[PDB]
Amino acid sequence: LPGDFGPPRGEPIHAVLTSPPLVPPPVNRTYPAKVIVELEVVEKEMQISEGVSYTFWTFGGTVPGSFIRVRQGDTVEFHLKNHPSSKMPHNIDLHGVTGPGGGAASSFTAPGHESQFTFKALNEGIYVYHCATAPVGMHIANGMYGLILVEPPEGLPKVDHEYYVMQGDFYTAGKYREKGLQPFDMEKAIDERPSYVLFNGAEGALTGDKALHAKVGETVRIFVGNGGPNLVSSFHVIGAIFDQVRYEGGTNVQKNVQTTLIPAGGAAVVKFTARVPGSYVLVDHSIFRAFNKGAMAILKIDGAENKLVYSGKELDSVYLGDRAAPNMSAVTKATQASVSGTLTVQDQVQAGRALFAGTCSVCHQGNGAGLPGVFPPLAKSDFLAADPKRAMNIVLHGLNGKIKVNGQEYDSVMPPMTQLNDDEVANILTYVLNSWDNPGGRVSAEDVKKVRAQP
Amino acid sequence: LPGDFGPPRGEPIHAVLTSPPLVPPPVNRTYPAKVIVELEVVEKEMQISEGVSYTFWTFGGTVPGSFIRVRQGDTVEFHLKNHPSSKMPHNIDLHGVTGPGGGAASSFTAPGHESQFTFKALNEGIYVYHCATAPVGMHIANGMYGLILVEPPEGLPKVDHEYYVMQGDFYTAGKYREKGLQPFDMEKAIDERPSYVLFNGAEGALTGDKALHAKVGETVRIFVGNGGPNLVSSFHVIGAIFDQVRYEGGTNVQKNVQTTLIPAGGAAVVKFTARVPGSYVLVDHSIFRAFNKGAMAILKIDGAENKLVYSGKELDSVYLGDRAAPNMSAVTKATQASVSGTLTVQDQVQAGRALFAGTCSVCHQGNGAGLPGVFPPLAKSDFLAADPKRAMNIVLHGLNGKIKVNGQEYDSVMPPMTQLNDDEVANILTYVLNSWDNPGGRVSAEDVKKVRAQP
Amino acid sequence: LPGDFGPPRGEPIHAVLTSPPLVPPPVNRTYPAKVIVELEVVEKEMQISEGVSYTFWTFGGTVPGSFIRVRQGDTVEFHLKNHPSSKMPHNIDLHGVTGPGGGAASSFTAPGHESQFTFKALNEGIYVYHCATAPVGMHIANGMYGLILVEPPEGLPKVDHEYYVMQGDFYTAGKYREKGLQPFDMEKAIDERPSYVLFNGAEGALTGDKALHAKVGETVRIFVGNGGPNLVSSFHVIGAIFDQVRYEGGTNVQKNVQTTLIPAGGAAVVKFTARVPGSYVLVDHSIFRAFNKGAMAILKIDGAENKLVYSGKELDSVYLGDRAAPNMSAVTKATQASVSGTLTVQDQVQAGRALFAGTCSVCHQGNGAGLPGVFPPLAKSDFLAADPKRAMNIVLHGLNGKIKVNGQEYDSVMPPMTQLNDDEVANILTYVLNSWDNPGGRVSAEDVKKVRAQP
Ligand code: HEC
Ligand code: HEC
Ligand code: HEC
Ligand SMILES: [Cu+2]
Ligand SMILES: [Cu+2]
Ligand SMILES: [Cu+2]
Repeated sequence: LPGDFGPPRGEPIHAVLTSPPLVPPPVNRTYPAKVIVELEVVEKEMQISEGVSYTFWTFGGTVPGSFIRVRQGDTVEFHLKNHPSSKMPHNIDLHGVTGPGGGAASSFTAPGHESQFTFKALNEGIYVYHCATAPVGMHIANGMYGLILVEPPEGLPKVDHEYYVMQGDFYTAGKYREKGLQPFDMEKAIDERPSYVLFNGAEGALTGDKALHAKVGETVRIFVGNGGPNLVSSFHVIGAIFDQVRYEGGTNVQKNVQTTLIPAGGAAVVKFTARVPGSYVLVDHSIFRAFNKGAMAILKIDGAENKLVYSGKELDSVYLGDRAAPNMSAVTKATQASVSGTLTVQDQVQAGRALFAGTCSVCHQGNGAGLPGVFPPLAKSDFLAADPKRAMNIVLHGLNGKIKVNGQEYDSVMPPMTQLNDDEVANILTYVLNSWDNPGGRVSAEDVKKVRAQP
Repeated sequence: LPGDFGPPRGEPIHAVLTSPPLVPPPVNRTYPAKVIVELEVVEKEMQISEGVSYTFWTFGGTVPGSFIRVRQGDTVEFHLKNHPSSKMPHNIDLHGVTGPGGGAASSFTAPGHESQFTFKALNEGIYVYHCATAPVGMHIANGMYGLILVEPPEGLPKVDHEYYVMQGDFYTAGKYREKGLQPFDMEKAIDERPSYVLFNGAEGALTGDKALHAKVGETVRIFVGNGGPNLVSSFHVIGAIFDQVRYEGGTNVQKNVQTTLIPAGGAAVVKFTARVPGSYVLVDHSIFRAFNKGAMAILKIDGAENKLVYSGKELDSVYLGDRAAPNMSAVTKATQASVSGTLTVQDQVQAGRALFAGTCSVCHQGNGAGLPGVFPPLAKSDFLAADPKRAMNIVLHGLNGKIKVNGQEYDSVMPPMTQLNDDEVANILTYVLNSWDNPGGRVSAEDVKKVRAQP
Repeated sequence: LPGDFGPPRGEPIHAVLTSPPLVPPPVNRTYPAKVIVELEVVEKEMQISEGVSYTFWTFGGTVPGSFIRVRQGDTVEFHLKNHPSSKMPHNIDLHGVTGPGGGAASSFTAPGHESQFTFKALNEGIYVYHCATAPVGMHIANGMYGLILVEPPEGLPKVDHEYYVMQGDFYTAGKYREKGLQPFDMEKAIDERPSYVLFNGAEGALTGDKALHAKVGETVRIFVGNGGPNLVSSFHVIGAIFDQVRYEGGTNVQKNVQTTLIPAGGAAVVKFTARVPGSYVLVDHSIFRAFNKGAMAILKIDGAENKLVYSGKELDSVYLGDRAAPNMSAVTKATQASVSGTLTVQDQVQAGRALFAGTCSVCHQGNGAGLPGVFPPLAKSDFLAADPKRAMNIVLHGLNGKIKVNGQEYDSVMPPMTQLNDDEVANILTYVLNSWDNPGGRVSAEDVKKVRAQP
């Protein structure tokens, strides 16, 4: 058979698995081994977005699952354990396995049990693994996917950094950024209408202070999976080009491309060389996914500028929106305080500050000053202070026509922003009221609910 | 011109067309010929799923249409006939034809008529053909697509088996598995929301006793089309790898890939080598299509196990669900009996048995025993017998919280299964009631309709 | 760095930009230059379809934006100006730029202002540029995308024609062909449900008298972009094959393919050789886009027939529908007349004539004669004249069963055509009434609204 280098030699190796976005070290090995893999399924609530909880089903406690790294020709003894707290049974299908179900039948595992099967890794490449338990779509949509790398016998070329990034589409009963513990929504899933499309299982998993890092000059390899369940990723890097893209274990390698399609359940290895400092955005270039549903990740490059290659500034909230900042933890706090019944004005102000970036500042500015005659000010705005209910209606329904603000005429259009949730509108408005010599006070989510319901 | 090998020589050849999943034999020919192709359009009702009828519009009585096999450089005389029973006019656009419409204008054919045009096959490759009659989307969605192979002059490499598989997306007024003659739904089609996504024009067309077959060691070529009309297939083989994938007549060939995107109206040739016995699943790896809408087909490999490559078991209902069995003909029977007004308890029991596999057995087991403390039993269940209306509500709406069943406490979650149709719920429950020393009786679809309608 | 050929030499060059579907001439240059690009954003209403207006946001007054053509190694000084009449701020992200945001942060530009940044063009290839201003999806969906070509240092191979074609998906509050100024619809956009999918920013932008042109024998290069924001194009040429397809600046080139996937925000260069005369259709082969939402463009080839390659006729309304004609300007006129309150019978007749092609003529014929016993006549139809309200209901709801028309029995099915708008139905019926010795008179959109509303 291809990839057959004999029986395993040396000692049995207990595989070291890593959580995203990190990868285990190169196998660095000239002989085939028996590799023992132990993976445990855990079902648990985590934050899919700030103040938004979801019950994930995970291989190893993360979405995506633990990264597994072996060598072509290895004999893999795969142990799957299903944690006693689990409610569902689970199993695994690994792409790149040669045999029925990729492991599915022999890895079937009830809560509190363990299963094992053995396989030879005949096929070199980067491969998706996922759960394979009826209803399969439900399991994958709850986060049951990861990557396994089968290295070529001589290993991969050395690089300065290796990272692990995995897209997934998610289906919540609530709309995007609607707070609370969100159930899985089977209707949306059957219709291929995700509420969130994410890298590494949460909004902002790889933005701000959780960005990936490298330096000018260094090479970076990214192992990129698409767990689906349903979407095909127009996978793209903003501001750069991939030196190489290779799908699965495929013999073809594409070079110098910026945009590449990754099928549902597909995987690729991309190589990137850092040339100038700043933030490079990994996105699904089906744009509403990247900018309205959470499908963005940051590779942040540090080092000397090169004005002869690029004279411009680092990314900011104009493009990246509220993810230009280090985090939006103020939103989490304000949500937790709402639940507990201890929500203060300052909680709301801090949450609104986080949310105002991009969403409002793109026209009104970060300091609320506007641009005279073009964008009216929110700083010390007579128009705002004059009527706070009207301000709620402007955010929800937009505004057009001639207005006067601080003694100057505006005649333009503010688009409606109806997708904002009640709490986001309330927090943003509360931030504005308490900034820039505005009169203070607060707007509550419940005030916004009433205005939204009014015909 | 390219692919020009002179005028046709020898005798005129009447092309031998085959129905899916089979392919005509290699042309096996060193000279260009005049090839006469006769294809007849037939409009007819067939089963798109068990007890679910659809009026298909077909090239040659099948979906996909008859496979056409010629040699590059051949002069093809194409005859299209539209059966007198047809209500619509039809025509053909063949990909790989050099000329306006791929044949569309000259092949326009009213019911009871015949058309012909001639073309030279300049372009080697595997190509989609489809109907090209306004409204074009309606025709293609009713099943009017197939494949034509233009062999290279020396022919393709010899293999042990050649098969013909074609994906399509379908748009019914009813939901998935909703019984009866289902009309075409233009709204769903415009929205790209298929109710079914199928290989070879029906659920289970290529599963169970209709699987494709080969033996360990043999090579298999599959001609894979995507008729659409709308979907792009993340085409994938579970448990194996494609040695080669080649799109259309393209010069590039990809090797050792498991997952490949096939555009709407695209076609590929995949090669597969059987290495270990068992069932290999062809799927659209946009998962809800493969596991909720019918997009799965089986290549079943027979021969000696090889425990050094793979130690595990054959696929079963955990992964494949109700398609692990040879067929679900009991469902067809129970549906026909409902229509006729002769539905017996045993009809329902047999239909429910077919439907219980995967759908319920994944947690409750095939024998209904459950797993003590984890999954409650349906076998001899006091809880079930205690209240059959409640059992209907559990299937539709799920169940959580503490319960007692046969003197043991359970505290878990059964997800709702609201996508099940009234008859499926009724048949499944009737099967359960009449198995495992349960008290018998029956649930009717109409009982389930009332429970579903209750607020 | 790669693509570094030294500092700019010679004189500064002011880049010549072209509107679609044309391309600037080859740079024809052996040395790196400083190239100055000046692009102005204009927001304006244009016809997205006949009698249907949309407020586009454009780079240079067109959708797609002005084509930019430079050489690898050039130093580009990019000036973006935002026209004083603009309501929104805008910026640019150019694919192929090496640096954060592809230009986004430094090109941020308020109405009435100008920005500039400089970059070196290190990466050869065809690249999308688009606006990058929060909310990014809204800007791109309003038409803010184009192509930039970075030529290899030796330039591209000479061809006879070079054209510029760009797909986009659009989201209107109204349905397809619903008349009036249509607002942008954020809900449809988030859901990836376009109302229109177009080449070059309008239905018929490249059909009829606006087709692209070449002659038998000539080679044609097309620069093909997919601006999205959301859709992946199954990009296909009907009746031909691409000699070459190359994505972005990629080293891989595919040859002899007819169907190719272009990611959202991707771009390709296709080469085509004209072999026989007639109309070749560029489509997104997700069929409902091409035939129900406007995703078709025509390359019309003139020259001698070659009956040995293809014996058939030129494309007509059977396949192309109402776009087989030179234009549908009568529809624009009738819509303008409705708005002004001067709509005459002849306005309606001419608009209905344009709309009847394909939509009705495929079965009833262009002369309304039908086919005796198979398709009943609309020419001098007693059945039509007998009841005009019934005729309205037939178009909206279809017709089946036995009928008699001009003394002959028909027993067939006319499908419903409910997606037709009130004005289209009214105009079509008014055309029929006033043709072929029918009794004349007229149907108004308001008559059709009442019939449509009746239960
Ligand atoms: C894309 C531009 C844009 C965005 C984004 C935007 N605005 Fe505005 N906003 C405007 C314009 C323009 C007006 C004035 C409209 C007119 O002339 O009729 C306006 C008016 C207003 C007003 C009333 C006038 C004033 O200055 O007091 C308020 C309050 C306001 N915006 C708040 C917000 C808030 C809060 C956000 C975000 C949640 C936001 N806007 C987002 C452009 C924008
Ligand atoms: C994924 C797991 C799973 C699937 C699939 C599933 N069940 Fe259950 N089912 C359970 C669990 C767990 C409970 C107990 C819930 C609790 O503890 O509150 C349950 C409870 C029930 C009960 C009530 C308790 C009993 O044992 O009598 C019935 C009846 C039942 N299921 C029938 C079905 C039927 C019929 C199907 C399929 C149509 C099905 N279930 C599918 C997990 C499942
Ligand atoms: C795909 C076929 C097809 C298309 C498209 C179609 N028709 Fe028909 N039409 C028919 C058939 C068949 C009947 C007769 C149905 C029957 O036998 O019950 C019919 C019947 C009618 C009738 C009533 C009988 C008569 O001859 O007067 C009218 C009026 C009519 N069509 C108008 C139209 C108009 C207007 C259009 C387009 C807007 C249209 N049809 C599109 C096939 C078609
Ligand atoms: Cu699972
Ligand atoms: Cu047809
Ligand atoms: Cu813009």
